[PDB]
Amino acid sequence: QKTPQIQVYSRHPPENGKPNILNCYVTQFHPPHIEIQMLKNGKKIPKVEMSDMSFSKDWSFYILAHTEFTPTETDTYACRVKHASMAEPKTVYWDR
Amino acid sequence: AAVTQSPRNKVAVTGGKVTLSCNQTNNHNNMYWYRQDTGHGLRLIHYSYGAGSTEKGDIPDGYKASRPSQENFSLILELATPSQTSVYFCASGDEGYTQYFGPGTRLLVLEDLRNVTPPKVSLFEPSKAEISHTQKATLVCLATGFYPDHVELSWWVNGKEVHSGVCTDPQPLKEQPALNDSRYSLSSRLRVSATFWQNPRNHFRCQVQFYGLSENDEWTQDRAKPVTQIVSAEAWGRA
Amino acid sequence: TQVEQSPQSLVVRQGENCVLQCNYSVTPDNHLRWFKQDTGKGLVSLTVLVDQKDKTSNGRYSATLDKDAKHSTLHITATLLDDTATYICVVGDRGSALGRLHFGAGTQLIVIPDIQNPDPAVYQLRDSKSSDKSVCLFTDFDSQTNVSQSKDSDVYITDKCVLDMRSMDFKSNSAVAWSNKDFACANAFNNSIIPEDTFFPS
Amino acid sequence: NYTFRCLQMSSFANRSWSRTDSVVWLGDLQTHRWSNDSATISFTKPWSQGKLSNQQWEKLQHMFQVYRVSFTRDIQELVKMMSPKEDYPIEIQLSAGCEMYPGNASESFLHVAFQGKYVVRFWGTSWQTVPGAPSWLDLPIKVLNADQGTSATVQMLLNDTCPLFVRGLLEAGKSDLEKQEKPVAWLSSVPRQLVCHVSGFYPKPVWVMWMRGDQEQQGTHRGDFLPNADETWYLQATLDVEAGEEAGLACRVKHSSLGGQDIILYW
Ligand SMILES: CCCCCCCCCCCCCC[C@@H](O)[C@@H](O)[C@H](/C=C/[C@H]1O[C@H](CO)[C@H](O)[C@H](O)[C@H]1O)NC(=O)CCCCCCCc1ccccc1
Ligand SMILES: *[C@@H]1O[C@H](CO)[C@@H](O[C@@H]2O[C@H](CO)[C@@H](O)[C@H](O)[C@H]2NC(C)=O)[C@H](O)[C@H]1NC(C)=O
Ligand SMILES: *[C@@H]1O[C@H](CO)[C@@H](O[C@@H]2O[C@H](CO)[C@@H](O)[C@H](O)[C@H]2NC(C)=O)[C@H](O)[C@H]1NC(C)=O
Ligand SMILES: *[C@@H]1O[C@H](CO)[C@@H](O)[C@H](O)[C@H]1NC(C)=O
Repeated sequence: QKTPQIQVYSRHPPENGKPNILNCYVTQFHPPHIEIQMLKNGKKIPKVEMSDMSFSKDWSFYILAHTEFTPTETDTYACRVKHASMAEPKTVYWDR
Repeated sequence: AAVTQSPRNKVAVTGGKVTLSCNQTNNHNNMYWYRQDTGHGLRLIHYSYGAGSTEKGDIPDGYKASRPSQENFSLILELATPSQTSVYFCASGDEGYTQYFGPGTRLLVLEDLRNVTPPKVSLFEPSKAEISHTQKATLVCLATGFYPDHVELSWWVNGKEVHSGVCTDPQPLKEQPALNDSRYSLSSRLRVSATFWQNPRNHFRCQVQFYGLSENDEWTQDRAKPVTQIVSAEAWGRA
Repeated sequence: TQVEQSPQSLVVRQGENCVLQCNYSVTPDNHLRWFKQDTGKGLVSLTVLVDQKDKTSNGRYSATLDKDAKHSTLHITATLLDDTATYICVVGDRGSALGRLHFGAGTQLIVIPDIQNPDPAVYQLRDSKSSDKSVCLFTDFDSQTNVSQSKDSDVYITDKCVLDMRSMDFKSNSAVAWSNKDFACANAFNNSIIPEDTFFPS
Repeated sequence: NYTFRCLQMSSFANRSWSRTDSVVWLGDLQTHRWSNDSATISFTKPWSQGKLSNQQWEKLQHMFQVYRVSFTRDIQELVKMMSPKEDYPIEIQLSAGCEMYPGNASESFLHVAFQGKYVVRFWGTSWQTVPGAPSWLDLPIKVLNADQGTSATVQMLLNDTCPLFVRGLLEAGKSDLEKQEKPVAWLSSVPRQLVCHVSGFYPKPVWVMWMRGDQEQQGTHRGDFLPNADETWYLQATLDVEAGEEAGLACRVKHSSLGGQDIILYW
């Protein structure tokens, strides 16, 4: 069992109050069954887009989850991932 | 690439326990059990990819299978039912597609074994009329009063079985069609040249193999136990 | 039942040809095989076709396969009496042991034997161990002759049966009649439309 | 020098439950998707059908459609054929394609992975195991190699069909493959490691370095190339620095989309 690496980041430069795209990008996991949520203030954003699963030359699975967001100094944005290779769900918060 | 089955023919009773066995000395990894029924092709019951493995086929219900070793594959009916009356084929094969089929086993499951009866065999000698008229001699055999209809009839001339100039009825007829469990009769013919029959050194014999009860079946009734046996009649050629 | 054979059964005269059909839907269809099965006996392979448009021949047997049409035919040239058998169509869905076989329920063939010099007669034959008991034997007749069961339930009559004296190239039909209960050979086969020239001796 | 990839992933949970999904890449741009739910393969570009006709393509798809179903039962059988030696859940991946060279030269591949590790390849005219593979796999390999139909078909796709199709795919999608996208850069720092965020650039060859005027900073630490939904590339470069030296240092970016005009942003 390979254990997942999460990387959150944005499409454009982050300017408070301006619409943008947030990127959750999970990699280096096995087996390919995974649950992925993107969170605004620890609450699950509804219509999150997921790319098709695929894998690298070393056989490791990777998947991109993304959503539209409007960053503010107040709000927090995160990515929770449940996977067989972890007893506890892993959460990674966006950092500018 | 040989495949053998035992027994070749078996009578059993509802609720009884039957074991059909298949032997292959081809060192084939793979073996398969099928059943043939009219208005149907062969259907797969169980198969096996090697020793100590069995796999459910298409119609596995009521059968259980066992692969003790590479050479032997077994089909086991634990609580036999009339519906399991059929002919059973076993086959084997390697990594290729070809499967090699055994010769078949007929199974009959009866409600009760109380009606099982071995035949009486009789050999009727040729007609001197026929001999003059045709220069040929037809011997006739006649097996009678047997139940069920699981018999094999053969002709033996001088200790060696013959086939040429022989023909046996395809099905055996019911003696009392009126009755529900009628006993059966079956007839056969062997035809030789008159000179051949006229030779007093020629020993003719009509053999009927009867399949009935095992040694392990119970028998309460008074008349002799109808075990699997051979019953025959014989005659010597005369000039 | 993804394997369908036709005709269900058919009857031919010795020396004629026949064609048998197999149509199937099995997917995929790696190869198709024809089996001959004698009554009571087991399964003898006759041929196996493998290509997209295939032709094989084995003696008087020949076959074609066309995978687009998913259809096969078996041709028997110059049928002999021994050809009397069921013919079974089998389609395998892989080219390895990973495949499953798909069985048609077969086509029943009966070849009718060519009787050269008919010579119908009814003979009487006596029990070897117990000479009182005996049987009446209608024999050596041609195929245009049918044999009916018995009028009386205490009299027994078997169906026509053909024997081949192989090494002499000689074939003959025959039926057997017996009773215990007022039964003689000239009165034995009344219920059957027997030729007017049937020999009755003594 | 482009590499074309078809990627398959099948999971067998237990003796009766399973699924199979696939995806296709030319270099770093996705050309096809085939979901388990979907009965047909899908194009993810307008030019995915390369120079193939409609009839040509529909033939090719049908072959695969059959393959998927066959492949499922086969794996399942091959388990029975091992057990108790083998056991669920089972994970299988295949990576296959052809890599293009100058002229007409190409080299195809078919690589299989069992339970996360590479074990079987197709090479020459038959399946073989690679070094490190568990021995029991010889029996399956033997069965797979028993099937001459399959072998034929696979040699054909790998030798002929793949290259021919890619040569055609390369023409019909040249606009998108040679498309130039300009990087957007911004800076920040975390408690001090300074970050040069670069995002939106295509193709992937890029040169990102920290500069003190002309002194090429060697403490620059380049990250991994991460993707953006619109199929552009994101990367970042971190520099470990002492407090105070923020003013002056600048990020320099070399990319083909710029054409001499290098991005240069000062703190
Ligand atoms: C325990 C786990 C074992 C691990 C080893 C697994 C390594 C290889 C696993 C997949 C390799 C392909 C298997 C092909 C096999 O299923 C064949 O059974 C199948 C069907 C064959 C029949 O019917 C055919 C129909 O035409 C034909 O008549 C054959 O003669 C017959 O045997 N083969 C096919 O359907 C051919 C398809 C070609 C395979 C291409 C797959 C490559 C690929 C696919 C998707 C993504 C990436 C690569
Ligand atoms: C992946 O694909 C196959 C077929 O698309 C699914 O299995 C089939 O399920 C349908 C509907 O449930 C049944 O009609 C068939 O019997 C199944 N096909 C076969 C060949 O058995 C399979 O369930 C899909 N995966 C998931 C997770 O649903
Ligand atoms: C497909 O390409 C392969 C890949 O090399 C060819 O493999 C050779 O096959 C020949 C003849 O069949 C053998 O003599 C060699 O052993 C093989 N070479 C290698 C390196 O494996 C293959 O023949 C090609 N086949 C077709 C049908 O195009
Ligand atoms: C197979 O796995 C699935 C999901 O992983 C489960 O829902 C199903 O019950 C399993 N089947 C059996 C027979 O255990």
